[PDB]
Amino acid sequence: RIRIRLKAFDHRLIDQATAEIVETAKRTGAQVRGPIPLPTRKERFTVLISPHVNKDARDQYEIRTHLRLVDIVEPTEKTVDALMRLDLAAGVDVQISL
Amino acid sequence: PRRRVIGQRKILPDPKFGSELLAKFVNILMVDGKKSTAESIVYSALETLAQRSGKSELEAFEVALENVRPTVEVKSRRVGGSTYQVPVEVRPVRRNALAMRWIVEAARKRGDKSMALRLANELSDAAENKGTAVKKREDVHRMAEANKAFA
Amino acid sequence: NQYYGTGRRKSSAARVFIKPGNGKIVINQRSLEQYFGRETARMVVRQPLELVDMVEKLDLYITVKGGGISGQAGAIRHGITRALMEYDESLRSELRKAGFVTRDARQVERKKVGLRKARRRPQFSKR
Amino acid sequence: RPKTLFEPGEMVRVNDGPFADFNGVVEEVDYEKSRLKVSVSIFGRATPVELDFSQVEKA
Amino acid sequence: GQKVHPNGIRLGIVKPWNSTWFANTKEFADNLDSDFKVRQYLTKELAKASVSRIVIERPAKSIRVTIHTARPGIVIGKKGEDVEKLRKVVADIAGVPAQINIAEVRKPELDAKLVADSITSQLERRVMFRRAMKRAVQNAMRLGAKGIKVEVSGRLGGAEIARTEWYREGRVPLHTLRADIDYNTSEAHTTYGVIGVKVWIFKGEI
Amino acid sequence: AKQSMKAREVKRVALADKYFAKRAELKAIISDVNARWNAVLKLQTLPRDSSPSRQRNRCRQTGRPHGFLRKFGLSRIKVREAAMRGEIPGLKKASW
Amino acid sequence: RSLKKGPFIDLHLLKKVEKAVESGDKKPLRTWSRRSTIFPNMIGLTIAVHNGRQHVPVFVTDEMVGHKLGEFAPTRTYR
RNA sequence: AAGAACCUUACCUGGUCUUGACAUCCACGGAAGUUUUCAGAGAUGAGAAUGUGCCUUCGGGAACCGUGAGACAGGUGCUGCAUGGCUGUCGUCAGCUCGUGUUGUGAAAUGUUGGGUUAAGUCCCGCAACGAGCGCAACCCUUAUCCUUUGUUGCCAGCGGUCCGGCCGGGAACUCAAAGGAGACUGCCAGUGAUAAACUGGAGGAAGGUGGGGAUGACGUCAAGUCAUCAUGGCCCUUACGACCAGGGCUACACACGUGCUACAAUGGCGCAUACAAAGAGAAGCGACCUCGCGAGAGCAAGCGGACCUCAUAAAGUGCGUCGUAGUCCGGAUUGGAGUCUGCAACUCGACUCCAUGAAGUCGGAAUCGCUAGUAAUCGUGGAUCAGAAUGCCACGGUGAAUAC
Repeated sequence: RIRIRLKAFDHRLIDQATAEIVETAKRTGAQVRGPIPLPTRKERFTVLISPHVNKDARDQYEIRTHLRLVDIVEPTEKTVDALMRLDLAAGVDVQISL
Repeated sequence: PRRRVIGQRKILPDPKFGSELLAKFVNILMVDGKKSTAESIVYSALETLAQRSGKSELEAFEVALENVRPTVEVKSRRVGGSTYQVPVEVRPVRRNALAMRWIVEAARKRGDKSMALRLANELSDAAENKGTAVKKREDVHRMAEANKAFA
Repeated sequence: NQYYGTGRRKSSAARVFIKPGNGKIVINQRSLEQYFGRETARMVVRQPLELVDMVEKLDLYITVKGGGISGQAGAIRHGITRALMEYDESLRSELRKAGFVTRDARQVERKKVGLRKARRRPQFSKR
Repeated sequence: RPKTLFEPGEMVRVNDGPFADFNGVVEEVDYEKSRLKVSVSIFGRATPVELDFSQVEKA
Repeated sequence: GQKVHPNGIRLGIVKPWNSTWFANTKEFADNLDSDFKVRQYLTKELAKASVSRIVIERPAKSIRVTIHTARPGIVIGKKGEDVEKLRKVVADIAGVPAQINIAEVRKPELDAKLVADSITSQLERRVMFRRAMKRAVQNAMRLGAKGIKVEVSGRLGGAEIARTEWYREGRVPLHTLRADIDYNTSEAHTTYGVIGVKVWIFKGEI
Repeated sequence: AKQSMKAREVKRVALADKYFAKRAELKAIISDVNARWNAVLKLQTLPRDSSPSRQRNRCRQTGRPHGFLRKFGLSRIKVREAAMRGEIPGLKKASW
Repeated sequence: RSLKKGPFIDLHLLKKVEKAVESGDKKPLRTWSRRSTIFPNMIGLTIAVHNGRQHVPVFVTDEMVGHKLGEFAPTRTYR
């Protein structure tokens, strides 16, 4: 029911963000399912490398925007007032769908 | 190569008749990566030749390759101006390989309307020692014999 | 109960579920000869099973997606070899000699900057 | 809950979501599907949460 | 330009990135503007204070600026007298609440940007570059990190031709990805023109 | 820097909302007929220079009209300058 | 090529056509614009189309049915 | 230059401005703002309107607007033989140096090489050299295999119940998806070699001698390119090499050259039916569905800032019917007539659609290029730039070789 959706820039930041999201709801008492993988988006950027003469040389960069879905099964009174506000994850864009 | 000898990628038998030589035949005859269209024309030409000639499907390409199968090849020994054609006994892989390259090039050269007709005509004319591939085989043997400075 | 094997060929993905029964093969809720068994890749799926002679022993329910005719049949080929553990391992030891137990490492090489494709280089001037 | 009719840019309170005992502002309203797009400024960043009309009250 | 640039590959695997803030791509440009518009300002204001490393993260409703420097005292001031006017204008240019934290770091010579600005300040005061470079590498290797080199280039020695000059103490494995290497650049200016300074410091490995 | 191109572009940004973006839709409905009438002439009196078609995308810092990238709001050498020095979040090298 | 629902005549040039209904035929008018369409209500004008270096005096006739003023202005030069 | 109809645009023909189009500071008065009229191609000059808000110790701020004056600002002006920074290139070929010791009066020499070995200055043996540093492998990413954790917007094997739709209980097994591990380290045996390093074959394993691919290019070289991305010394302009506006040029044509695309065909042309993708992008967006037009497209009009919704129907392939070696139902140039979309506006100089016209071209002289296996070849999809405009650039997959004596 509480369809939490996380969006981060690093693989070792979002699994750790959803680790407390699973522990601070499972321990206090509720029904919780595990994290759904939700495929990572890879955005590529290819730009010319040399400033004034550049015919066939280019530099290639990319960003991997990771995603996660917790999807809390039952919205009990224990998890509603304890889940968020404690992770300090400033680099994770959380989104919640009911 | 320079560092070590390298043999070309080995193949498996064909899916229809189970022969490793027909697999090489359809692979050489293939154009643009379309193996299906290539084997379709090869099987069609083989079937029409086996029906028209009246011989078995095995001898329909075995005797045709046999008449274009060389027994000597040319070595570039540099005697005649940095290139020459000294004759030596052809190895079996090269023996069947040169035969397939010649009969395929002859099928490409033939002026018939359909590739199935160009192939069934070269396959027919080859076995009776009259085809274009037979002319190619019976020209290199003469040039090799004429340039037999060594053996 | 069930004997499972995944299998992949460069773009494709299959689930080969081997259940006891008749010798027919169900692929994508359709028969084998109908989909592509009368055209290209007709007997490549039969090469692992030809060695053990399982003609009417096991039915295969297969769901495959991705790639093309050859890619789907290759995913079915590697799925059957992975799913060949149904009985004792004395039969896959001879299937290894055939070369189908080995997963093919033949996969496409990426395009590179300055090149039209994987290795093709642009034409150089004569002078 | 009272005050069923909402308007954009008005503060509300979260009651059935994970942000209980806190307030927030609704950035966008969808009267057709009756769903509120509310953001909670936690950790210095926006947090889009979906809320229903009857479940929450206007501040 | 054949030499490898370390800061584009070290911050991805072994070191943490200098910009960890997540934002939406659809409004990234304006945010990037507000991000860069104070990094130029902090570079100007902390030129007398000799800044060593800054890490700024913008969650889009507040901005957390973390600063390392030789002396936090001149920047903060007596109880907050100086830092409040900096936080005020940073909060006005970005439009969001600024959190500025200056961390105490002992021996700031192990950072590239500090030594870089130090040599640049010694190139505007017209003193000899060779002695300044030697002391800048000598009293950084003996006090800490296992390797350091400084490659200056451009109108050196008052000559009318381009040249390069460099000292290298210890070892700098620049092509080793696991090596923790700090690298920054600094451009001095004199009557002869702009002088380019590059400093690499290798502390350790993961 | 070439102050001319920057001055013209900044002027067109404000003037492309002062006149355009509100009466342009009226031109789209009336002149390109949707359901000739004489109300079309009154909608062709908009400024020729202030048109969004004249506006060329330029870099935020130097105003370079070539090599620009809309997403990052900079040019390829400016994206490369920030990307190499680790100022763009998560812009790692592509090595697949 | 031309506008779909009607011939686009320039605003200032339309003002010149309205003053030409009252003033009739006159001397060549050196205007700078070239983006005007010809129609039966435009025949008889003696305007001078701009062509960069000079202004070519064009006399409008029936044969210019769908052409614009810019199709009679020599801008480039031949050898 | 990752987008020249105006703009872009720097260049040109005309109309203009001089403390200025941008910035600091001084004085004076005016809220800012939203209105239209005449003239001109516009830049713009010349009038007629409305308003006087927040708020100050009423010195009426803080915002902005107009005028005047000097200091000045401005320049994609010159010089990459005065420079910073960035980049091509030799070349990812295995090279390049520092401490002592020793030799020669000394520049220098040894180390940095003789024998095996590797892609490697990689390792060992030998040994007046002993050690160390940059570089290479090496730590990074993907792919190839398995386990654990994980099941919605994804999936339906063991089960059944119905719209015969994964759609719904359920399973979360698993296609797929993504974090953490394990696995390949000359390790196991035999032979060879010097008993050393190492090599060949076989077993195990999904894969044996850096498994396959990518990133990463040493000390240095060409006074190599960029004063035009930006910064900057010197020099020059300053009622003008500065700034605004309309139009034009950047697209011309007796020519030569480079990089590309389409052809010369029965291996294919036309028409019908039909099977299977991957990688991405998307809010002034992608634009379903419905209706109108043969059509390009227009009006009406859901979903979603994204495994949900869209672009998007994958194409070659495969069945038949047609045409049979012709300048042809091969291939489409050029030209006329009539429209659509974007945009003040298709005007020299745009895209696409309909009708008509059907050049050259019969696989191309001397010569020359790319490729060692998922490669060459061939066929489609997406992205950047983009008001609207690619045969170029970048990226992804289908089928899939030939040949190494």
